Amino acid sequence: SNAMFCYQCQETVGNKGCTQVGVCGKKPETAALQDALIYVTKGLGQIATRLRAEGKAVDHRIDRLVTGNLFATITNANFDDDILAERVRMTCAAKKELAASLTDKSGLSDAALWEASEKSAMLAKAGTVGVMATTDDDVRSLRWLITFGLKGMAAYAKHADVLGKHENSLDAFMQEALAKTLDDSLSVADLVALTLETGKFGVSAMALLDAANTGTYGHPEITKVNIGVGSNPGILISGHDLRDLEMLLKQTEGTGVDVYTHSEMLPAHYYPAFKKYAHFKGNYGNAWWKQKEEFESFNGPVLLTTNCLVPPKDSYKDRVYTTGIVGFTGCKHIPGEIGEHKDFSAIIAHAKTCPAPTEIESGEIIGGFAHNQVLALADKVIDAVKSGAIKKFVVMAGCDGRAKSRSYYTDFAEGLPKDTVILTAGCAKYRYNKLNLGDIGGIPRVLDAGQCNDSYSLAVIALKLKEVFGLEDVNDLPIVYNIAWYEQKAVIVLLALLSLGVKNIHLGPTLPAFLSPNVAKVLVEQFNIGGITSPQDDLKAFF
Ligand code: SF4
Repeated sequence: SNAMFCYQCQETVGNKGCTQVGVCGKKPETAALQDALIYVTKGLGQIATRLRAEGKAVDHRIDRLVTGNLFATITNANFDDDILAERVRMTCAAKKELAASLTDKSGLSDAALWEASEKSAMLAKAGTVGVMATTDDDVRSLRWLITFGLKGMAAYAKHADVLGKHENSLDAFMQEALAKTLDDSLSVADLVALTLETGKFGVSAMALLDAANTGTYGHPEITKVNIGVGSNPGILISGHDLRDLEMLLKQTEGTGVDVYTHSEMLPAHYYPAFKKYAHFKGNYGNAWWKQKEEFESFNGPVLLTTNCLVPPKDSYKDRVYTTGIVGFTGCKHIPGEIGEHKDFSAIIAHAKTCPAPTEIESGEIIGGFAHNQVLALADKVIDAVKSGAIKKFVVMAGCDGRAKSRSYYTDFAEGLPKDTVILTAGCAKYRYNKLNLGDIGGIPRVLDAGQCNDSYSLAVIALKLKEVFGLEDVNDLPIVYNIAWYEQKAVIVLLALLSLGVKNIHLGPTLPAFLSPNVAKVLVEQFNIGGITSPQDDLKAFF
């Protein structure tokens, strides 16, 4: 008997499932608490959906509980059992109160009705409500594909909410879709439909977050980002939340403490508002998975605004600070998941007692090619395609990870002919954004649109090109998709692209373990999804 079962990320054991301990470090009781939390969140979703159908209000506090719950269970987000158990209690309390408001309680699921306050009872329940609770391979596969897409959607929705933007249709959809994943009456056809609908609301969530980010901090613009370091004490901010950065920059003004970004905070440099803080230094290091080395050499405190946090080495654990829904037992936490004032005074004081960062590399990288910036360059991009200067774009967006096989993405990028342009977003970029790939007529051969959510900009750009060229099908553009995935945000990006009609996506370095043979067949037959082989073979075959 397995102590746990989790298969939601690319690194799952054997591309089958983590059954003893997660490759990410997630322990079985942590995994169990997350399974219980997801179950009661789906129950809450049913109750909220039923209230809306009865014409009754559902407060936005409930929406926030749902998004925080989903995000807390995303890969590398929260390993803190005390926090996870308390989210289970809060969810049980909330859904019991909401159910009291229903006129008709008929048909409420066990997830809607079940509750526990004792951790032991949560762990026992978890054992019978995990992935394996669904017997049927295709229904199971689609339920979990949808659930994972919803987690990614919720993450993006939550960042938009932190910045003051929320849409009732989006929160209502997430809650309804969660509930549908426990409805045994839905057919495989119903669940394939729901998968595509999930992709559509993925686009909606990304659009909302794009509007929130750009509306608050300006549209990204071309930017040179220093990757070397200064000589002052610093704080390294990681994850994705731009509001946390704004507060940190404001509070470090005049202190003598510099602020550096890491992994998915790199794109903050591209926003005009952040360029007005003189102590906002560069981007330090590479993608999340190198952090045991890079957080050590940074020397100063590190703030995780979201995933990915890897279980920290004892050498720097005392200077790791979590915030939002991030957690790790024994790491200091700065409270807040709604963009409210956060007091960074302790992290600033801590930074002053640490050495300045140890430099890993020097120079700069260029980015800021999000939708406004690229549409401003559209005529020139179009002219370069028409003249043959740009023969192909390769979308290499997505999420990086530890696997040795990901050398493929570096080698593929290096081996591309010099008449191609790489479009990127998300930490997948680190496999090739430190190479020297040049330019085509002044256009850099790597165009970084931003965070994984800024894959939205890549879709907007592709749709603009489709319009200008007068094409009937987006797939007739000279674009190859060679996307790397790791966790559930990458999953929603993939579903979003499928909902937009993008075919021929090459996904890697492996295909998700949660795709059953029949579900994978639908994706191949209707969307021509494929995987990777060697970089040299694919450099021939993909073109
Ligand atoms: S999040 Fe990934 S590595 Fe961690 S337990 Fe789940 S499948 Fe395994």
